Amino acid sequence: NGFTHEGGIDVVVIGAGAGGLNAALVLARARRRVVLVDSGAPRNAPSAHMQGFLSRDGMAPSALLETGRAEVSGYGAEFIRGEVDDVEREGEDDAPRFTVRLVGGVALSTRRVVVATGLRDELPDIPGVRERWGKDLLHCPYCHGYEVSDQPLGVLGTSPGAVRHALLLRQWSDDVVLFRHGLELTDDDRRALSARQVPVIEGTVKRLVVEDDRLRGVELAEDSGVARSTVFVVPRMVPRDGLLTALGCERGADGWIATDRSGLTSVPGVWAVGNVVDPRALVVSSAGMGSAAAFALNHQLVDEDVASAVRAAARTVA
Amino acid sequence: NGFTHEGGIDVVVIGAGAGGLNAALVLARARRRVVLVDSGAPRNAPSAHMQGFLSRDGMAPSALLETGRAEVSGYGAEFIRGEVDDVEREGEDDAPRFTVRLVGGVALSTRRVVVATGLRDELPDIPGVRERWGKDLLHCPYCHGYEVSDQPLGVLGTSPGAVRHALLLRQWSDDVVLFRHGLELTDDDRRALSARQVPVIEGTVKRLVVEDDRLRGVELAEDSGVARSTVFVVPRMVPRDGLLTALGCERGADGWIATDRSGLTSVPGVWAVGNVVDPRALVVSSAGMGSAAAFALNHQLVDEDVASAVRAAARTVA
Ligand SMILES: Cc1cc2nc3c(=O)[nH]c(=O)nc-3n(C[C@H](O)[C@H](O)[C@H](O)COP(=O)(O)OP(=O)(O)OC[C@H]3O[C@@H](n4cnc5c(N)ncnc54)[C@H](O)[C@@H]3O)c2cc1C
Ligand SMILES: Cc1cc2nc3c(=O)[nH]c(=O)nc-3n(C[C@H](O)[C@H](O)[C@H](O)COP(=O)(O)OP(=O)(O)OC[C@H]3O[C@@H](n4cnc5c(N)ncnc54)[C@H](O)[C@@H]3O)c2cc1C
Ligand SMILES: *SC[C@H](NC(=O)CC[C@H](N)C(=O)O)C(=O)NCC(=O)O
Ligand SMILES: *SC[C@H](NC(=O)CC[C@H](N)C(=O)O)C(=O)NCC(=O)O
Ligand SMILES: [Cl-]
Ligand SMILES: [Cl-]
Repeated sequence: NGFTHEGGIDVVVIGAGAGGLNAALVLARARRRVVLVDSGAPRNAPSAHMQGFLSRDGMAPSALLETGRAEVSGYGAEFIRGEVDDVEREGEDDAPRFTVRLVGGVALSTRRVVVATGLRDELPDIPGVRERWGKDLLHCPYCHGYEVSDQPLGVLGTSPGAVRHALLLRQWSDDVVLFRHGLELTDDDRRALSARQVPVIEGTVKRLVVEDDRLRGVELAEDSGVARSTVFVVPRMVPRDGLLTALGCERGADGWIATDRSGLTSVPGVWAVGNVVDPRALVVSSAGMGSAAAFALNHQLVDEDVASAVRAAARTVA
Repeated sequence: NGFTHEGGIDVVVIGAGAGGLNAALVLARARRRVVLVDSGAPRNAPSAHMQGFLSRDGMAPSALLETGRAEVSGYGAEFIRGEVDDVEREGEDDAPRFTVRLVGGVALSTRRVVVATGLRDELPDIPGVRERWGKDLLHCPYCHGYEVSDQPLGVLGTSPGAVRHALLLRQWSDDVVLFRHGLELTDDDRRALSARQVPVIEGTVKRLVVEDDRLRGVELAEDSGVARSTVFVVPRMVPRDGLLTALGCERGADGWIATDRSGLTSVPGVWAVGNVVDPRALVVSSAGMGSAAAFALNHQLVDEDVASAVRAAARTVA
């Protein structure tokens, strides 16, 4: 059935976005035997160009990943395109080991695991939203705001974060409208929206209006329409942390898997980096936390390597 | 005397390494008015190529910075090559303002400050060390280890971290020697070094031996020599955090300026990113924390923008 190497696998990195790739890069350069398993679904694949990553502003996501994979494979790390559906812990707390199992039946044994599986954007079920996602139905103002500066922007009231999102988007345009969509607004919400001059249009949103492959506006329940060039939503962002939960990784009060500042979880030998633990992590921040995880992980592997060697030398004792 | 802009300056970024540059990149894309002040001394300038930064593995540090500066200036952020010698806080906790003063007398007023000033490596005063720093007298095994794989490596006993450093370097070569240099070793140190087969050579290190522009070895007090291709040290790493201390930023128990996970210090409106707060932050991690700081800083500026607008609308009240 399974995948083996005679020296033994040191780290399995689950997910090869920027988080997993930068973790693997540092670990492979540290002469650790790394296998990456990745299902091929980068969160920002719908957007043609990524922005805000130092020295790679405007780079295509596919190009970042192609370049990164080439770097990582050049150091001898191995890639599998597949889906991990189980990780099981073995051994003592001071010498962790894991079995990683893929859909289809392939399994690997490893000393450590880095989970870098990202998050899923659950979008509102409104006609046009799926089709335009990543083009002109968007979420992230840091990713897209500059590119739609001063344009007529809309925000759909499909999430409790919609009011704050409209106020945030006013930093990029003086023409921002909130489609309330029956969202409950507080007195503070209304005062803030009025003060920042964001109109609130009442009514159930029926569909996004798309003509000649571009968004033209938003249609309301009884056929009224409002022209917009770009519409924003706050999706329900769900981290792909099922493997971490199954391992017994503790969650913080906020509901996300808890980590220290290197990404180490409550389960010994298990690191987590990127959107799976931080919904605010842009691509370069995910890469940054991958590097930090690799730094800490290798350091602690050395501590185990030393402790095991000391143990063995004291057993044989000359 | 000073530097002004009629719209007002939103952020001054002090230091334009990867940390400051990626902070400025995101902030300028958020249409905030940014001025960077940088003294032109990147910590890794002595090393011809940087390693381990996703998609830029092997890039010259000067090329990373040139590319980054071009991106940032393209969005309208402004650069000054100079040295900030004072930052003074003004206004209330809920509407911070700062005066940034440069050596020479130029001053700027700004709403926020990001300190990304790095750290200084204080090296041992041994002949040859200064000359070979960044070439074949090195510190960072993640940065340099791969490039000297399997070579005869030395470690100088000039720091309390030297023993752990030798044990770490054994991950990259089976030929690693510790020059004790009168460093006090514990029984645990000796057991660990023996178990990982790192010889400990006794004697005061006199000089690094350099011939034809390459390190050849280490000479001891009474003219004995040991041939090595590369020598490592653990410098005393001193963060350039004087401006943060003067602002009243709290230090953690570890002695470094305390931050939340976005880099926000205990002083409202003051962020800190990179080596100035984290001695383990490699280049991509510094860039990552710059982005995270920008995200948080802009968010809180919006909160202030909204609160001020609500305040003003309630004053005039129609
Ligand atoms: C439309 C859009 C546009 C964006 N634009 C930008 C931008 O311009 N700039 C920017 O900085 N950020 C942008 N972002 C944010 C960006 O998507 C994230 O910062 C980034 O994807 C997080 O990196 P990551 O490595 O954590 O996860 P990802 O990049 O999502 O990678 C996770 C990987 O894990 C894999 N995976 C998941 N589960 C499994 C499993 N069980 N087994 C194996 N593999 C698995 C997935 O296939 C995926 O390849 C954008 C996001 C969206 C939605
Ligand atoms: C020899 C060597 C080799 C290395 N190789 C690598 C490598 O291959 N890969 C890697 O990832 N990392 C490497 N590193 C680590 C790397 O140096 C750091 O990760 C990185 O420099 C941290 O970025 P930063 O933005 O925090 O600080 P820096 O890059 O040091 O930038 C700080 C900037 O602040 C400026 N500054 C300081 N004080 C002031 C002031 N008062 N006013 C104005 N400006 C100021 C400085 O001039 C400087 O330009 C290496 C380090 C060394 C010493
Ligand atoms: S471009 C940023 C998107 N939204 C926000 O910044 C507002 C929400 C904040 N997270 C908040 O404080 O609630 C976003 O989340 N982008 C991040 C990403 O990973 O795409
Ligand atoms: S390449 C890493 C250098 N040293 C270490 O990793 C060992 C010391 C650790 N910080 C520790 O746990 O004590 C180093 O610090 N590199 C980081 C850098 O910023 O260059
Ligand atoms: Cl928001
Ligand atoms: Cl060390």
